[PDB]
Amino acid sequence: RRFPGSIVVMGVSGSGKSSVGEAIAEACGYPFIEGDALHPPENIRKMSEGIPLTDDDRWPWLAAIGERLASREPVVVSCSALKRSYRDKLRESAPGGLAFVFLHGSESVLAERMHHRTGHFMPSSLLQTQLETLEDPRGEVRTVAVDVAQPLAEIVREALAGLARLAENLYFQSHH
Amino acid sequence: RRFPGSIVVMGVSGSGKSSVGEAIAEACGYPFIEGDALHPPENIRKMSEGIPLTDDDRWPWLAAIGERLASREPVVVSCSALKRSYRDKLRESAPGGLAFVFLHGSESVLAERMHHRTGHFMPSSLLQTQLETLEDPRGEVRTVAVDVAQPLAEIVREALAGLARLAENLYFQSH
Repeated sequence: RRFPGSIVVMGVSGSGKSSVGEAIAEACGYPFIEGDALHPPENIRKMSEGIPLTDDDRWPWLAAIGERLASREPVVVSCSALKRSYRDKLRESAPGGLAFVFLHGSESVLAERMHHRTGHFMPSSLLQTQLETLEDPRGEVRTVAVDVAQPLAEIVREALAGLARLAENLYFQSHH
Repeated sequence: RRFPGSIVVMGVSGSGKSSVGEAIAEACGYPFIEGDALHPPENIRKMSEGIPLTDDDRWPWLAAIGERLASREPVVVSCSALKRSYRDKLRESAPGGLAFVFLHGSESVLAERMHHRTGHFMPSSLLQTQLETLEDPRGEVRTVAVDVAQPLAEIVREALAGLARLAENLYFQSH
């Protein structure tokens, strides 16, 4: 099928949210929005310096993410959405209608993939902090988890299959 | 004495361009533009990952910086402007009317300043690559250099004193 609602592709920095998010969006005929582009100036400066963001820094960004997810027509947005707080809020912007695709891997695989993809290693401090901040979403509602230690085309096919199952469940409750 | 034109506060990441840029803007009654806010989505993702930007990545951003500098009314914009290529292009947006405030310091002073300010150390690799990319602007036209190993209020006063000198020189070539 095809999930009848907005999709957030989450996961730590460097996990591939934008690549996966764009492929998902194209496959579903939905527009893709890169979450990074909605950070206020202050946040970008910190990221530019390689300094971690605080909860306070994120909230106005998450608010802007939430507003995009609230549109009528479905949208696919890349957003790390590391904490449970962040995801629960985002869900309120589209109650019972928001799906999350969780891209995940160990520090080693994540680091290797970035180097294998850009020729550069992400600073170890950045990646570890992301991982310590990450609160595993598995178990939470309408969440599809996909490991990244596989071809990109496989990661996308699997994310879409997971979304198709979520769609199946909706078409079921909607028709008792 | 205000410099009659736009001002770019340059220098590597963490040098304090935004703090100084905002102070200068207030002092001159000019609006301040945070250069970082004009990076296209692709650039922000790389910075978020702690990955350096390439020359190709920067030009779209530099074009947007140039467009803001081109307005008729003077603006103060924070922009690292590390290479001479970048600065020369930005000058073209405001022919003979652009001033640069170069904030600089050694790697250790820069690193400690950031820790002292945010409780965090900038990743060493990021700071080293910035400094490696930095092409010293001293000697280029209408450029005021200021070392950061001193109080912020002193950095600002000195930047403005330097801009006042540039203004004085224009007021001379003009009359």
